[PDB]
Amino acid sequence: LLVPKLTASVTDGAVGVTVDAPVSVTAADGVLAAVTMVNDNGRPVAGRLSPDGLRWSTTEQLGYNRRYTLNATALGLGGAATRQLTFQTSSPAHLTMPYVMPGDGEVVGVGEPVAIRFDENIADRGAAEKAIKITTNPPVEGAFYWLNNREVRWRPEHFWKPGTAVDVAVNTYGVDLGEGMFGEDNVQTHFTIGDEVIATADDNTKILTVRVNGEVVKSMPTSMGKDSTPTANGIYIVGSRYKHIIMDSSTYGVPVNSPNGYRTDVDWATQISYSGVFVHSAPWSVGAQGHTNTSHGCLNVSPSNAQWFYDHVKRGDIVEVVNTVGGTLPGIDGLGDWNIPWDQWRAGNAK
Ligand SMILES: CC(C)OC(=O)CSC1=C(C(=O)O)N2C(=O)[C@H]([C@@H](C)O)[C@H]2[C@H]1C
Ligand SMILES: N[C@@H](CCC(=O)O)C(=O)O
Repeated sequence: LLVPKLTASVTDGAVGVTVDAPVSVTAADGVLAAVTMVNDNGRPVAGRLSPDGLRWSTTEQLGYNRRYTLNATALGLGGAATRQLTFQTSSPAHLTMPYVMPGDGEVVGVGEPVAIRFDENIADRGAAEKAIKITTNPPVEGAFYWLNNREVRWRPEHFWKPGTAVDVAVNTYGVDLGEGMFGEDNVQTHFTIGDEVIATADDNTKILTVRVNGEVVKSMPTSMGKDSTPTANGIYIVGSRYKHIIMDSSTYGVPVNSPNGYRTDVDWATQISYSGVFVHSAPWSVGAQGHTNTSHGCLNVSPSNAQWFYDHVKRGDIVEVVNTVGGTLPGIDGLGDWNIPWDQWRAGNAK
């Protein structure tokens, strides 16, 4: 008759044990009679034994900077075996928390990237990417691209198909993200792609045309950026919307008392770039809308058309600007992701 055998998922005396996974113990030639795991202060860790008695596993989050002692006994027809193991878990120098957009359960437009923003600079971008699990249904190829040292984006080659489910699991707890920085916790969000809404602003006509699943539903006269402060061409992702907002140029790097500075209260404002471009109500320029460009870059429309835009456009819908005297919106603006060529985006920038 054989003596039972105990096998744990950790080794006695180990250090740097990662807490991204549970601790387990298994028995062979016998069953587990008792397993306890305690903190250095003596507090027991929650765990559960399988019904057949062969496997025990922790069932609660294990802590950073802990010394745990595991005690296990197995019993079989051939006798008994007992082991005691002590190990230390990872000791981070820093913790970073991820924040994910869009919100859980949200319905968003066909331009919405997955966005994961860490509250600290990430030294090992590849480790962060490998810790993020994206599920799509219907499945579609996509790729990660970093906008700065803290925020990574994931998107497909082309705009999302309406009706797609997107699941984002940021599994960074216990993961070394470089230079001793570990994830503060896990985060999990899910969103769904709604109707295709693409609004095109053509400087040749000074009309902003809104198309919903390919059909024109609204044609709004607009006044875009004057020649000295023009609106950049390119693809813009719709962000936040405001019934009213004080637009402060200092938010976008321009002092208010400077030649192109401003501080202006506007109604019905939909943000389309981090650089400060909005679609918004402009009662002062209704005469120029559809005729001449007068703004600092914003898409001026009538009060009723700005309210319509606020009511009918959602986060992740698309505004495309064409034929202006500006350049192209930067790919790393924050809402300019689609201006990066797919070959470049797909290659990534983790290194
Ligand atoms: C994931 C992408 C697609 O969008 C979002 O994270 C939404 S956060 C929000 C927007 C916005 O209109 O989207 N921002 C600004 O302007 C702020 C910039 C200047 O820091 C941020 C903040 C107020
Ligand atoms: N708004 C600018 C300065 C504007 C001003 O000239 O008063 C800033 O504080 O960055």
